[PDB]
Amino acid sequence: APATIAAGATGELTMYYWVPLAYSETDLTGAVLANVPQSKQRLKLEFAN
Amino acid sequence: MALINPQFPYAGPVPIPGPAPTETMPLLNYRVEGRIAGIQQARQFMPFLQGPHREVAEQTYYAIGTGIQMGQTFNQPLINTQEG
Repeated sequence: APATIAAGATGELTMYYWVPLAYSETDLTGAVLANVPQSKQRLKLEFAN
Repeated sequence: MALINPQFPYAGPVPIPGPAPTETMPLLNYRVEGRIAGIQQARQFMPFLQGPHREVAEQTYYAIGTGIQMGQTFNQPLINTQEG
């Protein structure tokens, strides 16, 4: 992210998130076995405006 | 041969709206008696002959006679008087 966007300038932001389901890569606590033919998962994402 | 999900299992089928049950049952279609109509002719004026044909032609013959056989006037040899 640019630390300062001047009058007239344009800045480009980049950001990564990890939304966890399991606890870690060696601990499967909280993981979801998604082999469901009739129901779907949902990931609601609400962004800045 | 599907594997049962133990975390998200499902049950058997529930009742749903149906397609008006008599409208999936047909009638049994009721045949009347029939007839191959008309009086059939016994024979047909066919466009091709119904018999065998021959691939090659063979020459045929008939015997003839010659005639009354006549005599002849031969030229006769000379006498063998130890010159011959």
